[PDB]
Amino acid sequence: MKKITVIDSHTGGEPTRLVIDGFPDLGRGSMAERLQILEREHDQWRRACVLEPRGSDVLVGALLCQPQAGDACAGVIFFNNSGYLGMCGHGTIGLVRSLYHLGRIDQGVHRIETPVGTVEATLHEDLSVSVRNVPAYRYRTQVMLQLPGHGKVHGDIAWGGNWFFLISDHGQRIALDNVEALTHYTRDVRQALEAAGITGAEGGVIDHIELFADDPQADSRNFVLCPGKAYDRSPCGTGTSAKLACLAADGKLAPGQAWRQASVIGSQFSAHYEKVGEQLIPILRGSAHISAEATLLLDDSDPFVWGIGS
Amino acid sequence: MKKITVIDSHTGGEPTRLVIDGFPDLGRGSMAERLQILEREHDQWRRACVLEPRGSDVLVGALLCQPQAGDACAGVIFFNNSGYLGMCGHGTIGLVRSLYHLGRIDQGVHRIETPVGTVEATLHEDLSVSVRNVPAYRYRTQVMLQLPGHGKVHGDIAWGGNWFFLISDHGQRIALDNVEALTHYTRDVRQALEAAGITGAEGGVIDHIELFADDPQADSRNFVLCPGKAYDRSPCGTGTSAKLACLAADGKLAPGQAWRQASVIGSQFSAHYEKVGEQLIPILRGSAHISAEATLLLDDSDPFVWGIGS
Ligand SMILES: O=C(O)[C@@H]1C[C@@H](O)CN1
Ligand SMILES: O=C(O)[C@@H]1C[C@@H](O)CN1
Ligand code: NA
Ligand code: NA
Repeated sequence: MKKITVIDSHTGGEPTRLVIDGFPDLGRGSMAERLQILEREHDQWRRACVLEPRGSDVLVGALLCQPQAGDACAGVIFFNNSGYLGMCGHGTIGLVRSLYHLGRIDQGVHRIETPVGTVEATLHEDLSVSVRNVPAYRYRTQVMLQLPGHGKVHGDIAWGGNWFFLISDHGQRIALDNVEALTHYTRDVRQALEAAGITGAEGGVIDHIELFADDPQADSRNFVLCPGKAYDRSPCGTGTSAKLACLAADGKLAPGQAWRQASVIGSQFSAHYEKVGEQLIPILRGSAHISAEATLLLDDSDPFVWGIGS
Repeated sequence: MKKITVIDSHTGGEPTRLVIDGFPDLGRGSMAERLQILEREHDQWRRACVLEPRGSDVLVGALLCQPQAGDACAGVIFFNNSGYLGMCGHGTIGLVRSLYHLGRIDQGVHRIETPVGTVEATLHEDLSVSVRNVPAYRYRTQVMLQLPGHGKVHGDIAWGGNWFFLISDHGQRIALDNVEALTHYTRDVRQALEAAGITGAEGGVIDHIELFADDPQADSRNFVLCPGKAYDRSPCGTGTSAKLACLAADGKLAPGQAWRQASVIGSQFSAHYEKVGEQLIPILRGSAHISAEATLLLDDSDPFVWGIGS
């Protein structure tokens, strides 16, 4: 009956469902203001779009919006199985590659509005996309955490467009064949954070957990638990952004130096940061590929028209 | 680049991806013969169609085929994240509802060829579908199984279009909020069957495990572990077929008597059986709803064009 028109893509294995038509009107405010309206009045639509049966727990959605600023090519709101994101590095790369597929933009530099500020994406001749993210920073370093299964760990708390807890001394094996244990470990970590009342700046909920390890073919490999407990198949743009701020603050990466980040499934991003005054600006480069052109159909007779689950 | 045209639907929450164009030609043999060719020569296409990133571990695929018999409206081969199915009740309901969506059939009686025999589907005025399945039977009864860490259990081995092990005395709580434990439990059951060399007839691999429990609004509620370790969101057509055979053999359900089966997520099928000779014929009725019209796009520059995973 009701139709939602989408372009599905993935960035290093992590899917983006770009909604290009069919969602409710959210007005003409900022992306942040539109997010509030989307969540308050139309959250069932998020659930229809990305939850089973028409989506999956893994899926991240991106609502295409007309931006406020005249020099912006687009605005976007990102969401997942549990709620709403801030920025989304993999999804921005997906958005830009999808706009190109639609013939709406060409190669070159594009400004994209998001609920956490405007980012600048460059669509290259090889169709990869560089994202100049919002500023990233470390809020707290080596925060101690007691994990009943494993004992103490230390993690950094940092902002890369979403809030992250970053751990290196976890002692877990990071590989696709181990995502079940990795998922349980990171869930135990988030539980420990909540118990100890640990947050980011201004009580920011730390809803992403990332583990880092050495890799024979990159600078690092990671595992990232997302807010709704799915893992990120990509190297995580905002998560890697947070990582750059931590490396920089520890004296381990200077402006302009390349950092290659592999994901739990082996996909890679390249990144570096620039300094503009006091601010650290992460720049991520990766590729998205188109997965499908789809029209979701919302049957009013379907008991699960607005999604399965709690 | 390459395109696969599909109709996505779901039956009681269990998704079916009906491929209506784009797969390789499999010749003009029986559905069983075409299955052999699909698997040996083109298994990468199953993977692109149903695995991440373009699919999901939950997804069951159905390749629409031209049938051999002039009185048949269609042939089908069903597949999932691990390999190939025999019959598929939820998928047959999805197929028939999808054919109606495409305007290719109207209400009435339709014969569908599958790798395990021809089934008869009736599309009703309310758009629900009754499936007269292939004959079902119980092979062995109350087979004792030792479960390390759980206890010992007893199960029936029965054929309902696929091979099932059916357990009542498992002591597990069947509900959507417990699928993690239920998945681990049923995985342990399959491991135990393999350890003991327990099979169906002619060494048939028992690749579906189902647990049954009482339900305040149905005759029973089940949890079904499918061959690739995902659970069936639906009451499971072939699994419920096998259940009818066991109930009949135990003197607990007579021909023509209704049996209401609820799934782990609360969706329901009604079923009964008829007798033709020694043969027990399961008849399942349920509804599918269309989820999406999609064109999957297979980019040759995509490293995961043929799917992620082992
Ligand atoms: O690439 C990113 O930034 C996002 C964050 C995750 O929630 C999903 N991937
Ligand atoms: O309904 C059925 O018969 C099938 C069996 C499972 O593999 C998936 N659903
Ligand atoms: Na390395
Ligand atoms: Na009951």
